Amino acid sequence: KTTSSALKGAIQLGITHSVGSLSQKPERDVLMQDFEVVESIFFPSQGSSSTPGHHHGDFKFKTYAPIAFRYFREMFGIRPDDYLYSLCNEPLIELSNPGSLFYVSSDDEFIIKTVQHKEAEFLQTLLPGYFMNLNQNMRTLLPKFYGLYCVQADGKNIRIVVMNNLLPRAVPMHLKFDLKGSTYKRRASPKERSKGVPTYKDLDFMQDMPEGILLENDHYTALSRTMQRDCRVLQSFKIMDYSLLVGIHILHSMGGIPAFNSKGERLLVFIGIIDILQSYRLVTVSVHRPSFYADRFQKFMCSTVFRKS
Amino acid sequence: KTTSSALKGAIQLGITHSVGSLSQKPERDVLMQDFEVVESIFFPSQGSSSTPGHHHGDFKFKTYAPIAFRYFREMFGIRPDDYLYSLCNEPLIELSNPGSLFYVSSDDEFIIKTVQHKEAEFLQTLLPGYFMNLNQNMRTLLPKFYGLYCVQADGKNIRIVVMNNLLPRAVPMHLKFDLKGSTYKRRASPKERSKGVPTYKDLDFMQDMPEGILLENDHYTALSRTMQRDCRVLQSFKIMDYSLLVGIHILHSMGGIPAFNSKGERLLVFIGIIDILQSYRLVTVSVHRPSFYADRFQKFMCSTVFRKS
Repeated sequence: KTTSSALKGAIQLGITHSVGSLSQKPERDVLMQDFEVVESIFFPSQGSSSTPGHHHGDFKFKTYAPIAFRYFREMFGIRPDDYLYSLCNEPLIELSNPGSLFYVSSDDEFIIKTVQHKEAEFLQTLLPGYFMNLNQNMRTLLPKFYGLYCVQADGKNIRIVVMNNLLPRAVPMHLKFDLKGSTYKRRASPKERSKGVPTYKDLDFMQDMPEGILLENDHYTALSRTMQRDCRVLQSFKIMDYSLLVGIHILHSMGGIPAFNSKGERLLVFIGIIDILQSYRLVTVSVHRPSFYADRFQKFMCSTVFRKS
Repeated sequence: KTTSSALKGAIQLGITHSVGSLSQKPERDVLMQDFEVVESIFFPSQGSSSTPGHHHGDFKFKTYAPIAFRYFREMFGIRPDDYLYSLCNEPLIELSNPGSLFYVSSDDEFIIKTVQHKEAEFLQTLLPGYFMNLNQNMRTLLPKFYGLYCVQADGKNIRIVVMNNLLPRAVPMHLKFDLKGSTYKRRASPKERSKGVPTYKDLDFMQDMPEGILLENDHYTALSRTMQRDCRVLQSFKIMDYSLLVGIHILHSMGGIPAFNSKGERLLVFIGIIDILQSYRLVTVSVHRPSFYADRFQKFMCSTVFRKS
């Protein structure tokens, strides 16, 4: 009945039906064909035989690449009931991150961004490439996409993507940093510093934390190799301007990453590459630019931000 | 110096260089881009700096989707040195199977068929779909493709594919059957019956072996499920007229399949779907035909050819 909560409900309604029915059909493998599908389903306010009930205001629900996401979800270990529950059965909490409404699952596991038709279309083209990545680099840092959907509310189209909340309220985040390996204007806006645990940027990290984050020689090795891979993918996709988001938690489930500190403390660190849906279509930056971006990015992360012994 | 052995040597020469150099570069994951690549390398008779020596007669060697095959090979567990050895370092033995020269590795592990430009191009389009299959149905029955290459000898183009010899001399094949789930002219040609262990066809199996091959209830289950998958893929590819090739060995490494016999004997059975590169381009059979083919094929195999208890 609120302007936006109007939508929260289509979302909750829609995903419940969509995935609802999928779980009844039997599981098969995913074919190429599957990435290019869009299934649609009409929710009338009076309700139908399939799509019954309401009080939110007449909508159509579009689901993209259902089987692919089913499969991605599995690969990510997100059992359907948990998906459905966390998302459909527990009030969606809105958020104001600086057009583009963001949301969280009541349980903080799932961020839900809206996206512009461009990004959405783009991501649809990422799918197969994404599949090849998941099945080769099981520890990939990329976003975890659990679903892509669209809501037709009266006139226009709201496109949402559903994904992982890299740092959920559950573990208390002592530090948050957001990195690109560039420097310009790469400082926390005064507004942002006037916040609890703020998200700092590259220069901030470089003054505030010159010792950099130290790393057990094994762990280092891994991370390094994974980013080198993720960066290769990202690049191949003519993608840039994405950041390594890093969550440092000091200790003054244990599935983060063990690092020692600038001083001598123990820390459990959480990271993920984020903001990945911005690509330039060849079919204005130079050909070699993304490689440049990923090189710089990778080299930065593994030579400053993270180091060994 | 023979008309064909002329080629055996380009093949042996070529693969040695191609894959030779690949093993020196470091291994990375495979991107979509990788399926659509063709690397070429010129072998002059006098020899170059790269491509030295000869006595076979001036050729160009084309390698398709190098990284993809490297990766497929790995997935199939075919260590490069073994690949190179079995194929490049041990005389290629020709064969006359009923245009289209076939070959075997001296060690019987690798069949090497020539193929028409069509099939070759077609297969290049199968690649990504094939990748998705390997990474989801690890026990797939399909051909195992280890490589696709072309030789330019004087005027024209010889395209070879390199793949697995489903039944290598190593295990003695007491029976060979070749099945489609159709019936017409699906009898062994008199010529073929006048052979050692002949390859019989559908009707042959149905008279000669009405009890059908019996199967430990677990094993049955698997096979069944795998074919149901393979058939789904095959179909999605608008592919038909492929046969389940089945090798029965009675016992009057043990990595075949355990089955009991028409009477009461123990057998170790070897199978594979074969002849897969024949597809009809939509971009004259009906849309629904391949589904029909795969349905019939699957149902046949699992209701006659193979059964439980």
